[PDB]
Amino acid sequence: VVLCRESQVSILQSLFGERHHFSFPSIFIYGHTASGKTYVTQTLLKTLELPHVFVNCVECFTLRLLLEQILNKLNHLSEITCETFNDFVRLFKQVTTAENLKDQTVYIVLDKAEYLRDMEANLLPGFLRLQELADRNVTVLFLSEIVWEKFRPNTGCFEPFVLYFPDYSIGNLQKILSHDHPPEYSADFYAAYINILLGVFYTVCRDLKELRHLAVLNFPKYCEPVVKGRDTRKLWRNIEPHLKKAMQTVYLRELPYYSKFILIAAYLASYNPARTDKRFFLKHHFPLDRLLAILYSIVDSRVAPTANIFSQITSLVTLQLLTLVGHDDQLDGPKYKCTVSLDFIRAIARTVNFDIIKYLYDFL
Amino acid sequence: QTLRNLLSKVSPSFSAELKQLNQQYEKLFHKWMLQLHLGFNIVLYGLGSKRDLLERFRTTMLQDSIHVVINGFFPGISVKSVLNSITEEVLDHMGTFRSILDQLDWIVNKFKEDSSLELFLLIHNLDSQMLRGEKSQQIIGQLSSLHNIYLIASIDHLNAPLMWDHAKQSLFNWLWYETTTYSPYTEETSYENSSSLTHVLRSLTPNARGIFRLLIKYQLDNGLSFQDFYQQCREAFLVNSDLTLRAQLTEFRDHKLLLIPVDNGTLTDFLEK
Amino acid sequence: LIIAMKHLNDIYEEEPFNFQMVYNEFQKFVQRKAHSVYNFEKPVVMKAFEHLQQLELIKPMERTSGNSQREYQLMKLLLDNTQIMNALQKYPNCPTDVRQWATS
Amino acid sequence: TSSMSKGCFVFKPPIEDYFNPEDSKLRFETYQLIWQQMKSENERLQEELNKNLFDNLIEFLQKSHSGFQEIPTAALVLGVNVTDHDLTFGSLTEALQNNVTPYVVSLQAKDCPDMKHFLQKLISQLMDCCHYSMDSLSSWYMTVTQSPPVVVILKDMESFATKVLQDFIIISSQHLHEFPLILIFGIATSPIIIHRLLPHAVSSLLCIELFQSLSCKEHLTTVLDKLLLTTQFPFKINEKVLQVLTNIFLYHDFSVQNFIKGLQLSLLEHFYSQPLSVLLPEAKRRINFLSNNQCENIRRLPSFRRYVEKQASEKQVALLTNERYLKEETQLLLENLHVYHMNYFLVLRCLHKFTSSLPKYPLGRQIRELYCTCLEKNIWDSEEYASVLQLLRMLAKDELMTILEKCFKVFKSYCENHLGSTAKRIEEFEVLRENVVNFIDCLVREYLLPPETQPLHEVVYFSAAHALREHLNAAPRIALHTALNNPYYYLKNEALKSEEGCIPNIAPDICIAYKLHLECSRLINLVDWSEAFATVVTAEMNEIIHARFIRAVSELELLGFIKPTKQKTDHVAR
Ligand SMILES: Nc1ncnc2c1ncn2[C@@H]1O[C@H](COP(=O)(O)OP(=O)(O)OP(O)(O)=S)[C@@H](O)[C@H]1O
Ligand SMILES: [Mg+2]
Repeated sequence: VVLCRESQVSILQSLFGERHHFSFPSIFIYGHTASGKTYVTQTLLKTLELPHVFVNCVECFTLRLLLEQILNKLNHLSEITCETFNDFVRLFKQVTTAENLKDQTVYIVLDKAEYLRDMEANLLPGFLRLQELADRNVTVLFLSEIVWEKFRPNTGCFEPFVLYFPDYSIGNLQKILSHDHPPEYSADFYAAYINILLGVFYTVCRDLKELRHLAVLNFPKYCEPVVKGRDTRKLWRNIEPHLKKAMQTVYLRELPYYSKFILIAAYLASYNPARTDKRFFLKHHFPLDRLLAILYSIVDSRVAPTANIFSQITSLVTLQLLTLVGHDDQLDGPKYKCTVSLDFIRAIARTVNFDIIKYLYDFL
Repeated sequence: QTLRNLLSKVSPSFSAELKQLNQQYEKLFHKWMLQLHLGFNIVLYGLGSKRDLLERFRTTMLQDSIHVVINGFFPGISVKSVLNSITEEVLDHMGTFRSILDQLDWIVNKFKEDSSLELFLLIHNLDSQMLRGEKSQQIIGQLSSLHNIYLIASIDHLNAPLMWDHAKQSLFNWLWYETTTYSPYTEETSYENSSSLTHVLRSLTPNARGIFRLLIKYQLDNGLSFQDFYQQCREAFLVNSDLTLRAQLTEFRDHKLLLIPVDNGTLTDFLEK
Repeated sequence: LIIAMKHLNDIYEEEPFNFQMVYNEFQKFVQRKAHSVYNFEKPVVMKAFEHLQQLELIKPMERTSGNSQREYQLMKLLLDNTQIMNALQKYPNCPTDVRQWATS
Repeated sequence: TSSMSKGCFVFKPPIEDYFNPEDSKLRFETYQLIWQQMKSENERLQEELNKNLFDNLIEFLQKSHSGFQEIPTAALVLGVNVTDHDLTFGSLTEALQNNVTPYVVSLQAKDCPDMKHFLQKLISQLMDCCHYSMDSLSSWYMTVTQSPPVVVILKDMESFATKVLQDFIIISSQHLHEFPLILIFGIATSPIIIHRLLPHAVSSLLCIELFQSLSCKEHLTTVLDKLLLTTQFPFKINEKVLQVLTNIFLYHDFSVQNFIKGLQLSLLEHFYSQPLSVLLPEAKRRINFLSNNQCENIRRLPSFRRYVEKQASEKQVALLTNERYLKEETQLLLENLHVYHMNYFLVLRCLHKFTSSLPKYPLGRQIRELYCTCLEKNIWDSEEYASVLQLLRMLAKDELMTILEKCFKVFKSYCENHLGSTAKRIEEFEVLRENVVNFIDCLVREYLLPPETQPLHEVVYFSAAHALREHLNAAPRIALHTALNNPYYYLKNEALKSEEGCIPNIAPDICIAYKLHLECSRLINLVDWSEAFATVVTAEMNEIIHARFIRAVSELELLGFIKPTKQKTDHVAR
């Protein structure tokens, strides 16, 4: 069922008219992430009982897969293998002549169409004007998150009818969340739950799926106090800290000794300009050699250049903590970059008993 | 650099100590064979050309078993060539392979199925420019992970330890030996590529020789613009039409001869010669 | 975030930007106000920026990956000031503080 | 034939004999047997130490699949111990295919750079677990089912490109009804990295849950306790090797396989070096079959000669002349050494049990630190021993009796041969605390003695630590610099003994060339360098000198000290 979705359904039903009637060649529907584009159109197609083929662009990452899946599903509605778009057109013309497919409109629903512009140059224009080429009462629908402005080819093509799905509001979200109430408690209880949850999280999280997931996760802790023995104040006081702890994470859901010194030296080399290096290390007044010199200066003990330190360097490179810049074949002048957050390096320096802030030129 | 061919007449110095050094090195062969045969791979590092010691070890101890020698210092060697050689002789297979990884899979499966096959590897100068690829060393380590393959390698480059990672270190299972032989790197520097002008200009027409001489003279004086060069060539009567001058310029270009990419000192020496 | 981006585009005339500057000036805005309820950490703002980039209102320059993270990446805005003002006028429940910050 | 243009050359034509002999054969057999036992025990411990997580994984998978009868996903933190993973992963699949599902497919990141290859490898391994696209996989699952789930293991996601990950997740989300799917993640770094790889639009489709694995330090302590501080193995190690292995482990890799390899190399070298290492009942019977040359070798031992010096002149003559008496006396000494090992291990374990509850841990927390500090010198001769005793003298009675209960558990477990009266007194119990402390101190003085103080220890100990250092931790740069600077150490030619840093003209061409290069600027002019080299070698001829200079320059360029530059003609950087 659909809630707070009555204008778009009525518009689509008026557009379709009767089965023997014709319609637009191309309709482009765009909206936000949680607008329910997939739900509404699929429920409408199931209700009207129309011959429709549902296709995911991501699943059909190759042209042959797309055409073969379309043809196979259409045949099942009524093995076939095709390779070129012209062959697909010819086979579609051959297959559409069924009695069940004689005086009825054929619908090809495509979702996640954002990748279609990266598949082939002429595939999208061909799909746009399918009804002219086939001349067989065919309609093609588009679902996407990007506006039509960026789907326009350079040469220009047959403009589809553009449609927008309205964004949700507080009342609509509350109604949708309160529809699927658990049967073991009163509807007003779940309504109050949804109300407090929205009052806490609506500022950031407007995603229906995410908010519903959060409600499902946190309901068991909501229902504990009454089990333990309609007390709004009692429930709110018992439940507030848990809600704050949950809001701490909305969207989120021990190195070796010398490795720490290597990491801190790499951070210093990356974020400190070379001109000041001696100013921080020379007792009197990035390339690999600079790193080695800085490491030798920092460590109070004399470290021998054993191969194990080079193995540590390569292991750190593999662990995606240090990024290699130069060519892989050039292993005599290699370049490196450090990608560690500053809080992490401060924590590791604290565990090492080292004060990195005293050496950071930018902070000084 | 042709003089190099005549430079081999210099006698060595202090050869007695080198003789005792080689005699001392010769005694480790049995221990090296024992360590290989138990599943360890050995790297030789040290100053001096160690090719002679490896050849002595081969001709002394490896004349009774299957063994493959790859002298990686040759700049034309690639890992695919080694794989093709192994497939064509060790397994006597001629069928081509769709990819390197498929060839590795076939070799691994064949050696795992046939436990009666033992192979020895003798690699010279593992630090070669063509063997420094990460996939190259990964392939070699995957090959050496088998218990039916024995690996002796040599290091002559300073930054060698950066080649091996922790996983690669585990796969290779290295043991090290210091063997400094002080031998000159004659053969290993021979194949490496670190006169032509005179030979080219000998059989060219004298007008082209004079034009090239004038171009060299102007270049040594201080690139020429086309108009000034054409006017000067007119003044010497070596050119009758700009089409002919452009034809001579294209002839010079075809031999990779406006700036001349030739050193000034070489031009000065060539002018008087 | 969009208002902060507009302020950056106004102060630095037609120059790119990254995540750190936007985060720093958003922190400045929330710290100048005494005790407003906008205490958010880095990861949530990072996710919001990722979503904004996903909607293709912001596009990278000279695309590359690995060498440069999502942070420290040169971003540009694909909107006009009058468009932002007109859209903000029709916003249902825009708070007073953010409106005045936008005007400032 | 080994010098042609083609670089590919190929040629076609008992284990114990390479070790040479009867003593060699026995040594090799003992080596193989001991290595077998050691690695078997290592595998036993490896399997044993993961049940508390394997059961959790099994129950989580059962709970997740119960709903099928949102993609379930388990996050497993495994640390930086890159060498361990594979072994653990082995046992991992040996659980799943044994308990819940016979479909386990582990995948690498190296072999899947593109999604096409990813799906190809996945379906290829699914084929023998019993164009390519998801419909084919669904059809295969339907055929094989006509309901076990499918298990996929991602080992190193750090090397995985993101795009294939998001594509696979978004594709698999829409076909969960068609066939179940569960992901297992292997993360070496902190779990936070998962937030930096998947955009939230993809992350929202996964129900991730977090597990954590065993720490490496506890693994090392358990291995050390089970394999060295026990009485089941006759081999023992001196302090130097223990310190060097501990340094390598704690400073380099936190890996246990490197330690095992070092131990195996130590055992191999020990059996290669000492002929007398042929030597509980096995040695008892082998003593009877001793040879005269081995008798003389025993007579030559330093500990043996000190012990002979200890005894009287008549006993000295009897030992130096008779053979059977020597055999019997060595047998008795070996039994005494065995008893010393037994009571040393028991006393050290009890002492660590006492020390474990001491605040601030004056002598360490784990077995290894106390063991090595006892091996270094006598503990009782150090003031730190007095500090430890006076800190022990401040314990509260309840914690004291808890410590005594733990010690009593140790006694009842494996203190079986000596001093049950100790446990009896512990049952009986400031004056009493002082008596207990003094008795413990007396035990420490009596039983904690270095093994080097006893004769015939060299049979079961190894001491060539520097060779182990040079064979495991190579220093190519140090060795190369030593060869370049002072070749006297390699040649013993008095002509090279002048100073340190001065210029021995008599030295070979490469050495003098390198030394001249060292003192010059950061950019080396080739003509000036050649002139200097000619001047040095001076103290037909010109061409020969130029030849030597060119050869030395080419050699140094090959070794990597030389990188040419085109900014200035004939110049090189370091
Ligand atoms: N108007 C609505 N009425 C009732 N349920 C809705 C409505 N909109 C969304 N839902 C529910 O929310 C769920 C998730 O919404 P989706 O259908 O995934 O949104 P979407 O617009 O299709 O975005 P995409 O394309 O899947 S990323 C649906 O499966 C429905 O159960
Ligand atoms: Mg959808």
